[PDB]
Parts: sequence; structure tokens; C-alpha cells
Amino acid sequence: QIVVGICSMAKKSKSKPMKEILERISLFKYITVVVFEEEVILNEPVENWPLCDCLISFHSKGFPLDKAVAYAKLRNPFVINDLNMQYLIQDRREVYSILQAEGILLPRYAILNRDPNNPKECNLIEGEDHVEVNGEVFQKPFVEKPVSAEDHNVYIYYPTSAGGGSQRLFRKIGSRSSVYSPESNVRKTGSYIYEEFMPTDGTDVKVYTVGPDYAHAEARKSPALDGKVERDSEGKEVRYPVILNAREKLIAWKVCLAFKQTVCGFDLLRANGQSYVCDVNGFSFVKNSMKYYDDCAKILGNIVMRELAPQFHIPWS
Ligand SMILES: O=P(O)(O)CP(=O)(O)O[C@H]1[C@H](OP(=O)(O)O)[C@@H](OP(=O)(O)O)[C@@H](OP(=O)(O)O)[C@@H](OP(=O)(O)O)[C@@H]1OP(=O)(O)O
Ligand SMILES: Nc1ncnc2c1ncn2[C@@H]1O[C@H](COP(=O)(O)OP(=O)(O)NP(=O)(O)O)[C@@H](O)[C@H]1O
Ligand SMILES: [Mg+2]
Ligand SMILES: [Mg+2]
Ligand SMILES: [Mg+2]
Ligand SMILES: [Mg+2]
Ligand SMILES: [Mg+2]
Repeated sequence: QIVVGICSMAKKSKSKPMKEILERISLFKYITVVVFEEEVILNEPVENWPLCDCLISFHSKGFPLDKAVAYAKLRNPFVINDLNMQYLIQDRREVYSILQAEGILLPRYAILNRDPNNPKECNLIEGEDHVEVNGEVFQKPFVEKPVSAEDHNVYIYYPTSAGGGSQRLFRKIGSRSSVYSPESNVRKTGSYIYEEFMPTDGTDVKVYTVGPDYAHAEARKSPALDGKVERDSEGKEVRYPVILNAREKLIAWKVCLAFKQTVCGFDLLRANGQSYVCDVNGFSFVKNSMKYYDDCAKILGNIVMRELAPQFHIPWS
């Protein structure tokens, strides 16, 4: 039996999408799934972690990525989502740089770094209705993102002609994903990316890859609108159907490969007749789609079989 090991925090390992997909992967005749216990991940040294032939492992808040890398280095499994890239995925500047090297359209942007110790003369000039970041001008509306991709306190600043102030986004709290603030001045402590605001129809497109030739997409109301979350009779956020065009399927192919994340979530903004990547999240499952569960488990099982059946002397086509 080929062992597929699952190494992530329990909140992810025991999530509904994860349990659904793992159940289906276990249906493969020659595959056994082993889920690493959170307590083992945190408290046991890597030498005591279970063995596996294929490792599916991914960082989220509180995950010891250092240990996961050390484990992979030690046991040399077939890695589905590259671990070293997950350091870069935590930094929006690194994400953006990769996207650019790959010829992927993204919002025009500029980085404002503040070395905390440095004599605080930032490369930032602020006007009533714009900012200048290292000489580059962003007219309101513009977007201000913390350089940490884990920091969801993304602000949007409105022009005086729309009444000024700002929209402060955050990781969803029940009925709400953003709130309006009368504050018009940018944040003065921290490092940020400033980007041009891309006009969409009011929805974000969320893309989920399973290898570079499979991508499920769906749309949700942008948090940058008013911030009221739309929920269904079951208390789950309303999603809208999406089919990616040829250019977008290519974007998904590139993102998956460039970031070496077989399973990869990213967001697209459909604006000005094009599609812009504004965020690459790394490992993420589609939630509450049974067809996704079927597809994703079959693809991953097939990836595992194709890669490992030969050395295990197992018949595979
Ligand atoms: O309890 P609620 O409000 O009904 C759902 P949440 O905001 O608590 O979960 C989100 C989760 O948020 P949370 O941390 O609150 O579980 C976050 O995780 P985080 O990035 O670690 O915060 C992501 O989970 P993944 O790790 O699966 O990507 C999100 O997945 P997407 O990016 O939207 O696909 C989840 O959003 P979902 O799609 O479930 O609404
Ligand atoms: N350049 C932009 N133009 C217009 N809207 C934007 C832009 N960047 C971000 N937004 C909106 O702000 C939301 C949050 O931005 P994003 O870069 O996805 O932050 P995040 O904190 O990484 N979110 P998550 O998907 O949970 O990781 C997006 O889904 C868009 O609706
Ligand atoms: Mg099995
Ligand atoms: Mg994540
Ligand atoms: Mg939550
Ligand atoms: Mg996003
Ligand atoms: Mg993100």
C-alpha cells in the first residue's frame, strides 16, 4: 500500500472538505491515508512523525512549516504542494513578484516598506485624493494591503467625489466582511502594497486548482462593496456559478505550476475586459460541492498512482 500522509493543523485536517476528499482518496485500492495528529505535528520531533510515500502538507495560522520542511527533507516523500514556496506565499510582495515573472496580469502596484528601526522617512507622499509610493501615483480609489498575506486587514480608500473615507476589510465575522470608516488617511505604521482599484461587477472570482489542468471557479460578492455577507438558509455564504474562459484556464495552469501548489486557491478580478490575479492563497478546497470532492480525490489519487505505482510494482494505466 502507498501511504498518503496529511500534515496540517486540525482545523484544516478535520474540515468538512478535507474529510470528504480523504474518504474518496481511501477508495483507491492501493492507497491508505494517514492524517498526522495536530499534537504530533506541534509537540513531536519530525523523526517520530508517521512515514508516508506522498505528503500533502500546507501552512495555515500556527503551522510549524519549519518542521514540515525538515520532515520532507528527512523522508523524501513525493510532495503534492511544495513546502518551501509556502514561505513565499505568506508574503504578498513575493507572490506579486512571481506573478509578474510569469507574465500574469495583476493590478498595477507599488511596495511601501518601513524598516521599523530605520529613521522614519518613508517613500510616501499623501494627498487628499492620492498617494505617491516611491514616486508612483495612485489616484483614489486605491487598495492598501499588508505585506503579510495572513493579514486580511485590507483597506480601500474612496475618492472625495464618492464621499471619501475608507472600507476596512477583515476575515469574515458572521454577517460581515468589511466596514466603512470615515478615515481618509492611509495607515502610517507597517509595510504595505498599494494597488490600483480594479472595477468589477461587484463579485470576486475564486479559483481552485487540482493540478494545472483542473480548476473550479465560483464568484462571491466583493467584501469591498458594503461588507454585508450574503448567506443561504443553511448559513453558508452565497456563491455564484463561474466558467473560466481560455485565458483564465491558462492563468490557473500558470499559478499552479509557478507556485508548485498542486492544490491552489487564488482570486481573479474580472475588470476592463481582462482577468487580474490579486491574491494567491495556496492550499484550499472548494467547500460544499460534492462534484468537486469526487473530482479532486480522483485527480489526487491518479497523481499518486501515476507517480508511485512503478516503484511499488502496481499495475497502472
Ligand atoms: O464560518 P464561516 O464564516 O461560514 C466560513 P470561514 O470565514 O470561517 O472560513 C474561511 C477560513 O477562515 P477561518 O480561519 O475563520 O476558518 C479561511 O481560512 P484562513 O485563511 O486560515 O482564515 C479559508 O479556509 P481555507 O483554509 O480552507 O482556505 C476560507 O476558504 P476560502 O478562501 O473562502 O475558500 C474560509 O471561507 P469559506 O469559503 O469557508 O467561507
Ligand atoms: N486591486 C484591487 N482592485 C479591486 N478590488 C480589490 C483589489 N485587491 C483586492 N480587492 C478586493 O479585496 C478583497 C481582498 O483582497 P485579497 O488580496 O484577496 O485579500 P486577502 O486578505 O488575501 N483575502 P483571502 O482571499 O481571504 O486570502 C478581494 O477579494 C477583492 O474583492
Ligand atoms: Mg484505499
Ligand atoms: Mg491559507
Ligand atoms: Mg471564521
Ligand atoms: Mg483573496
Ligand atoms: Mg489571500
